[PDB]
Amino acid sequence: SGCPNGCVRPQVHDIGIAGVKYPKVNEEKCNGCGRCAEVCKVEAIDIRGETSYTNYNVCVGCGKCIKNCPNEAREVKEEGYLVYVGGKTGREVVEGVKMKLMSVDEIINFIDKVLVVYGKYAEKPQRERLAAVMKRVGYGKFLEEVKELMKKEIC
Amino acid sequence: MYEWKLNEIVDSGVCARCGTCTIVCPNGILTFDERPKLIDECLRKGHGMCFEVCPRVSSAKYQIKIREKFYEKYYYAKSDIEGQDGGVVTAFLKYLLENGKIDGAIVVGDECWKPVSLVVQNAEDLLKTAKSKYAISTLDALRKAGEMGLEKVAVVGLPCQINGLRKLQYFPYHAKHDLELGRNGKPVKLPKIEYLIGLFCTEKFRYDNMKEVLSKHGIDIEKVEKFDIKKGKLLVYVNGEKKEFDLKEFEICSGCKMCRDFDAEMADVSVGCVGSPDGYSTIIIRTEKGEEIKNAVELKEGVNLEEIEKLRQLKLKRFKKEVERRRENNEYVSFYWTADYGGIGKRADGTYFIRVRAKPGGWYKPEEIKEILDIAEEYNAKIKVTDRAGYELHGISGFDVEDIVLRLREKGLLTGSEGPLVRATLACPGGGNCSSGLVDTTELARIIEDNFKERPAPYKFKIAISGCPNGCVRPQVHDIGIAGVKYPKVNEEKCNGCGRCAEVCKVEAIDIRGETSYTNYNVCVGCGKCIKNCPNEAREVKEEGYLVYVGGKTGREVVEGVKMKLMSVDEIINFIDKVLVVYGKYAEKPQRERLAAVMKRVGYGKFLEEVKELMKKEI
Amino acid sequence: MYEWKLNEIVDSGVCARCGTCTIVCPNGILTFDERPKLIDECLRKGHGMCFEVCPRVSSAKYQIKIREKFYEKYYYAKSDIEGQDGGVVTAFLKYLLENGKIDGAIVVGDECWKPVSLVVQNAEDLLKTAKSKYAISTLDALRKAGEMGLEKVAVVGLPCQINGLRKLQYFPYHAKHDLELGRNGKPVKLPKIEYLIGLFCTEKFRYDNMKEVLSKHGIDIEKVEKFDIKKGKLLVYVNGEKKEFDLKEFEICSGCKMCRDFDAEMADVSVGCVGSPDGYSTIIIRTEKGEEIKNAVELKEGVNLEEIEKLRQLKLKRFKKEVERRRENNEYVSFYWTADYGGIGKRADGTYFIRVRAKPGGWYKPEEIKEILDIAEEYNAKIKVTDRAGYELHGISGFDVEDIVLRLREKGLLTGSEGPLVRATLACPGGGNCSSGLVDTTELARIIEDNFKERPAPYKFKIAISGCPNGCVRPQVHDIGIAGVKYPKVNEEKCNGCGRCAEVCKVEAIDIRGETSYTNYNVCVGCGKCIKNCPNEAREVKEEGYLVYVGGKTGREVVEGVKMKLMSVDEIINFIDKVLVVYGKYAEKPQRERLAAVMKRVGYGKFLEEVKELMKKEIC
Ligand code: SRM
Ligand code: SRM
Ligand SMILES: Cc1cc2nc3c(=O)[nH]c(=O)nc-3n(C[C@H](O)[C@H](O)[C@H](O)COP(=O)(O)OP(=O)(O)OC[C@H]3O[C@@H](n4cnc5c(N)ncnc54)[C@H](O)[C@@H]3O)c2cc1C
Ligand SMILES: Cc1cc2nc3c(=O)[nH]c(=O)nc-3n(C[C@H](O)[C@H](O)[C@H](O)COP(=O)(O)OP(=O)(O)OC[C@H]3O[C@@H](n4cnc5c(N)ncnc54)[C@H](O)[C@@H]3O)c2cc1C
Ligand code: SF4
Ligand code: SF4
Ligand code: SF4
Ligand code: SF4
Ligand code: SF4
Ligand code: SF4
Ligand code: SF4
Ligand code: SF4
Ligand code: SF4
Ligand code: SF4
Ligand code: SF4
Ligand code: SF4
Ligand code: SF4
Ligand code: SF4
Ligand SMILES: O=S([O-])[O-]
Ligand SMILES: O=S([O-])[O-]
Ligand SMILES: [Ca+2]
Ligand SMILES: [Ca+2]
Ligand SMILES: [Ca+2]
Ligand SMILES: [Cl-]
Ligand SMILES: [Cl-]
Ligand SMILES: [Cl-]
Repeated sequence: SGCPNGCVRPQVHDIGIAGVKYPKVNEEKCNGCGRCAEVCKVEAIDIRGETSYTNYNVCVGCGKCIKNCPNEAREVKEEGYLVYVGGKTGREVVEGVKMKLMSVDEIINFIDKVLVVYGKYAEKPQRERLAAVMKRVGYGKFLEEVKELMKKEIC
Repeated sequence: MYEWKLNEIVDSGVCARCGTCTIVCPNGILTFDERPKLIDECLRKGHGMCFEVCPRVSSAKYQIKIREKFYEKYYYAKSDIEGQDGGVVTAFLKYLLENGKIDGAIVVGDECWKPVSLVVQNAEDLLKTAKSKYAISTLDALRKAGEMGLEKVAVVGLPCQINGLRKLQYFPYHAKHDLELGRNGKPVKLPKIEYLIGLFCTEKFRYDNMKEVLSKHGIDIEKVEKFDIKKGKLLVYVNGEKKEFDLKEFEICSGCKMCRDFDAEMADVSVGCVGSPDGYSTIIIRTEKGEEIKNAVELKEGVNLEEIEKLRQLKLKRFKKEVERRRENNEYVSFYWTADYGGIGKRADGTYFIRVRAKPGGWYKPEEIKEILDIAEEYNAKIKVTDRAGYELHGISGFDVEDIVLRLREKGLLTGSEGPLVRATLACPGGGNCSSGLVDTTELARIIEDNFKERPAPYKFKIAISGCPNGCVRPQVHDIGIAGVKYPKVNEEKCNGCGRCAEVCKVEAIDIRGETSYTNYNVCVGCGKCIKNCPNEAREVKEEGYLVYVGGKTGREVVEGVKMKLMSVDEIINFIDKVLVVYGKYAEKPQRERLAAVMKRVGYGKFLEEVKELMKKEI
Repeated sequence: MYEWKLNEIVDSGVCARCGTCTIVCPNGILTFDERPKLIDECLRKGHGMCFEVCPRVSSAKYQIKIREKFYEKYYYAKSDIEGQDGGVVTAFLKYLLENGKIDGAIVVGDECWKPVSLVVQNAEDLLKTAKSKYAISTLDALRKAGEMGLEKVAVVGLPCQINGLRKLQYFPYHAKHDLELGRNGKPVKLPKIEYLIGLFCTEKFRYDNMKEVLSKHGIDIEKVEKFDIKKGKLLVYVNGEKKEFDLKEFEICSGCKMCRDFDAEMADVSVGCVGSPDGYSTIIIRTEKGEEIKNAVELKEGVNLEEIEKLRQLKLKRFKKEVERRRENNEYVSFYWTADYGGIGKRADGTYFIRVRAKPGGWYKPEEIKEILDIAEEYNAKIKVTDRAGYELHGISGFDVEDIVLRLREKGLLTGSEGPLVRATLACPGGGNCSSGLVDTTELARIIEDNFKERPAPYKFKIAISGCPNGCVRPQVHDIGIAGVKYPKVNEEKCNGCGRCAEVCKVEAIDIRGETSYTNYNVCVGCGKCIKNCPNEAREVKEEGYLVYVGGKTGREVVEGVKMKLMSVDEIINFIDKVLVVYGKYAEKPQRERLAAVMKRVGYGKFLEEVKELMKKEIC
């Protein structure tokens, strides 16, 4: 997905990627015009007097408030590709776990390692999806092995 | 030089000079005489409500029309009141005030023929405003009515003014948020616009230009008794004499050349001169509010429909000529009319994309795909396929959007599945196509499309039909999800414990024990594979049909829909309709609240209880 | 008139006249000379951070102390600088300014002995403030330092002022929200208080009262060279003579009679006169910031601890006398000291409830329950049992809260499991008690309680230990959940397909086929019933241990914890500690963000990979 609107459903895919751009407010430029709160679909912004704030427990990193600020008071706090793992749909819905921001090389390494650990622990081909194998061995055990194999990668 | 986003619309000359942008400002820092003007610095630099209500930024006609569901009833009439023609507009306003239908009337008066926006609460004061002012008018009195605290008002306006006021009424559906808050944290004070009376319109002029041109011909504007526009000529009645002037002698406002609306097509009732005899006014009723004019005047049938259509075409030809002239001279063009159609979006590079509403089941005829291919090659547009099995043409110029939509419409390819309405229904091949299909999905998708396609809703509404419990089109995360199911029961006389059924069960719900088999109904998803693949026909259908889910969604957050029950096709159609009615009744924030959010806020029990009550009343 | 919530504290005379409430106002509508005053209408009617920082509304000492982890190191010293005693406070401030430890010093100067709060950025200007002003002082210069844009400052204050400033430092932990926003939508501009230097204190007086009492004795307050308090008398040095006055001659501030803090127990370093020779200052170092005093003055051991404790007891006796007097005369009392203890809450009717931190496994000795029963009958309090297997005594008067807490403490019944800290660990009977128990839960709960009981965190933190996968204590919706698991494997040589194991499986994960049995590991929860109940011993242990979950929560919203892996007891203790460290590092909103919210915001992968990195680094 190019942004957090998840048009291609990154949260219910074996591996989901979503573009994110989190904001930070520059108090010297912000004047409390109130425009950013209008472009926020999740309503994560608070306009108070001559400034603005962001609730980071609600903010999804759509970056609309940075793009649409007429005074350029909103800057990029964090940016990149947010990754999810273990999502699935079909007979049952399983929400993928939010991992972290990853570089393209990290994403390729991560996809490869997840497939290696998935293949190593899968017991029932054509029945067990990644989510089922992750749940059975444990997300912590599964993901810590994925990380160990990622560190070993030299190509 | 106070920065103001709408300056591009005003400086380019695309501005209709309607004055809608200035009456909505919650800080009152905008003024309008013959053009918009900032009297103080805007902290947003005009990035607010003024830009969002502008009918020349975006018409927003598609989203307003599907909700207003305008119709056309042609009549003509005359009243005892002396007016521009039959005095119908004044007679209707007098009736609305007398019968307590409005607290006040927003009308255009004049001082030496210089227009003045007025709030009229007395029927006797209405007569002074009963004549056409061909100089630029404002909507300023609507703001005064708000400061006064008037609850309901009727507004007379030119097509451009009606368009801006319709954008104000349906603000969240196109703006995607609520009215802008001022410095005091409150939105603008405006009365509810109960009636929108539109006038037929060909053009308007600057007051000083009219006065100057009249002065050149030895006429003092202040002495003029009446004005009129007939067959491309301005009639001036002065000192008991009639003077004819060519309209080209006066300087037409640049925005009028960029206008497509002649008869004020979005008004509750439109009043004009064309198509009716002298001394009468043509009347086009389009809504139930406009119908009230039948109590104010005696309606007569026999309107000349061809004369009205000839003017519509002349105005459209003038518009096309102006748009072509701007293109050739590299002048700024705002493609505001692109919002007259569904399935239109703006790309990051400035060009447009046209979305073809996905066909039921993702099945496309060769004739249909060939048309999309021909357009793509002709306009050098990229072809995109959507995850709802729809098509999108990318890289379309604003000059070609309308031509492509109408060309696609002729071949049955309606553009849609965009905005706060029912999106394209997603169905899998299902029964008859897929070997796992248990129910028909193509005909059910066609029935749902025929009953709800492009239906307005507080926000996007997506329906998915699956042929079996594998949910390829995700019924569990759709506003309404349908899944074919076939639950098994074992016939002990025929079952011999061969063990074949347990192998075809992906969820492993079956137990093979000795000479029989069992099913764990807490695991069984009703795929019916064990019934189909039993070599001894020992498994039979226990229960069968369409399993329904409601309140699901995806996007920014995932919400799983609630499993309802098996439903018949008629029940499904009734259910979809009633879920939309209860969703619309309880939604508070259009373009932000999905069905799941409204269901969660009012409660699933309360919401679904009402859906059932409405379903029972249908029958 | 203009309504102000703190008027009850001020009008009753409980007010310490510390001036903390007025410096925090983001609208600057509060001023302080000798008592708080509104110079403009407050839209909140004083329902804001002026009331929330007040040390007389609530001390908030328990939540501040568990975070500051104060200790006590006694020393005495003298410096070259001439001061009230050894001039230690000025020598320390001079050192901090000279070595760039602070941008400025918040000190009390004077004009005719009328105290003046000052911002000092130069050492030469420090000498003018090196002397005790017994008239009411303010903290006004801290607001000036903020307007100046100073980043770090050192503040000298009386115990009451230190208490209010500690409440400002730990604002979110007791206020439950962030600093109040003014009309401009911004919080008060104040510098970071890097050092809090506390003074020993017995009392303070109104300036005009001091001046009038001295004038009546023929002494011009301007002519006075120095003041001093010793042996219940006020020494006045004027014209080369020491003129003694009884402290009763002057009118002690009513708030001083309600004071319990003599040695400024919450300061980074406390400086006083008692317990050290004349010309020296007693020094009590309590934090690593206070330790920096060793570089400013030559510390000497040999402080008379008994003299300091005598003063503490005299101040506490005076406090108890004043509280009893108010009770007998039906005067208003603010039970601000109830926040010195854990497990204290205020009921809807105005009385208090005392929460006994639940004992591990919900097991209570008869002596423990009998003590709770004796207290309930003596004070006519209602006995409540909590869903974490704790006890609560309801209907306690503010006058008896402290007595009950200390009485409970003597019998080993710690009051707690309240506030932003690690709550009582919830464990089921488990192994050895419950027939479904697979692991020991009672000893694990005791180990977790010994290592993390009442540990401060950004918000409440709850741990649950289940003996088997039935999750009686809900491990899947706890910040950290532990569940005993025992997964099976079938021995085909011993299995004969009798079918007994499928009957004991609640999840129906077993398949009986001919002369053997199978297990669906996507359904199996590891209850181990099939191993235990196999009559032919055909089922063996495949995997066994403590299954761990993290990021679970209940309350306003339900959040399911993520299944990690099997962990050893040492691994569990290391994991709980690391999760708390990473939770504290990334938490932005104390008393609002639970672990699950912080994990979701930074990402589960990023959060857990840091927990793992810190776990590998652990050597103890
Ligand atoms: C084209 C498509 C992506 C694709 O590669 O296929 C798409 C494209 C856009 N989506 Fe979408 N969405 C598309 C299917 C989806 C789906 C999946 C579905 O509907 O089958 C989702 C999540 C599923 C759901 O919503 O139930 C989806 C979640 C969104 C959201 C988040 C809405 C929400 O409730 O969270 C937005 C923005 C908004 O509504 O605020 C959005 C908005 C958009 C817009 C129009 C952005 C915008 O606001 O202007 C994107 C147009 C870009 C473009 O060039 O097309 N799009 N979008 C899909 C069009 C299918 C169609 O023909 O209708
Ligand atoms: C006594 C008890 C209920 C009971 O009948 O047993 C209780 C009582 C209160 N809880 Fe609780 N909570 C109690 C267990 C819980 C639990 C379950 C648990 O801890 O096992 C939850 C949800 C589980 C969880 O939080 O993970 C719970 C969720 C809350 C919340 C909302 C928590 C959240 O993050 O959403 C608050 C208020 C807040 O935190 O803002 C709260 C706050 C309170 C307060 C202190 C109200 C307050 O904000 O001051 C209540 C004290 C009233 C009184 O008279 O005791 N209480 N509270 C439980 C004390 C157990 C103990 O000894 O520690
Ligand atoms: C600038 C202009 C151009 C027009 N062009 C055409 C045309 O090309 N073809 C056609 O058939 N009809 C046109 N009309 C409409 C026509 O002139 C009559 O106004 C209409 O038929 C109603 O007549 P009536 O006697 O029923 O109205 P009346 O009873 O006389 O009431 C007239 C109403 O018009 C309103 N009004 C007058 N001037 C303005 C203005 N500038 N802006 C907004 N409201 C105003 C007044 O407030 C009043 O309520 C035009 C009107 C205007 C104002
Ligand atoms: C009102 C009052 C009562 C006291 N009562 C006792 C007591 O009963 N027993 C006891 O042992 N010690 C008491 N002290 C502490 C004692 O007076 C000395 O201030 C302390 O020993 C430090 O002296 P010094 O020479 O080391 O500091 P110095 O080098 O003299 O520095 C003194 C510091 O105290 C600050 N200061 C002075 N007056 C005030 C004030 N009103 N509020 C806040 N800061 C102030 C100055 O700004 C300066 O930074 C009291 C102090 C005060 C102000
Ligand atoms: S749009 Fe920009 S200037 Fe306006 S309130 Fe938001 S961050 Fe501040
Ligand atoms: S980045 Fe998006 S979700 Fe976050 S505060 Fe800005 S507009 Fe809202
Ligand atoms: S305050 Fe709002 S409505 Fe007024 S000019 Fe500015 S952006 Fe436009
Ligand atoms: S077209 Fe109307 S709303 Fe738009 S800028 Fe012009 S006067 Fe304002
Ligand atoms: S021609 Fe169009 S822009 Fe001009 S006044 Fe008429 S409706 Fe408005
Ligand atoms: S949902 Fe079922 S019937 Fe439809 S395509 Fe998928 S497997 Fe086939
Ligand atoms: S495939 Fe048919 S006959 Fe064989 S065990 Fe299953 S239900 Fe019985
Ligand atoms: S209908 Fe499908 S899910 Fe149910 S027992 Fe048969 S094969 Fe399994
Ligand atoms: S504005 Fe806030 S800090 Fe100031 S007096 Fe009012 S409530 Fe207290
Ligand atoms: S004790 Fe201190 S913070 Fe409280 S009201 Fe008095 S001066 Fe203000
Ligand atoms: S005795 Fe000292 S610390 Fe206590 S209130 Fe009085 S001045 Fe403050
Ligand atoms: S979690 Fe298991 S061991 Fe503990 S009480 Fe419940 S059934 Fe018994
Ligand atoms: S109870 Fe033991 S012997 Fe019997 S079927 Fe189960 S594993 Fe085999
Ligand atoms: S360990 Fe428990 S859940 Fe697993 S197969 Fe045995 S009885 Fe069933
Ligand atoms: O436009 S997306 O919501 O289908
Ligand atoms: O008392 S509640 O916060 O556990
Ligand atoms: Ca006419
Ligand atoms: Ca089975
Ligand atoms: Ca002394
Ligand atoms: Cl808009
Ligand atoms: Cl228009
Ligand atoms: Cl205090």
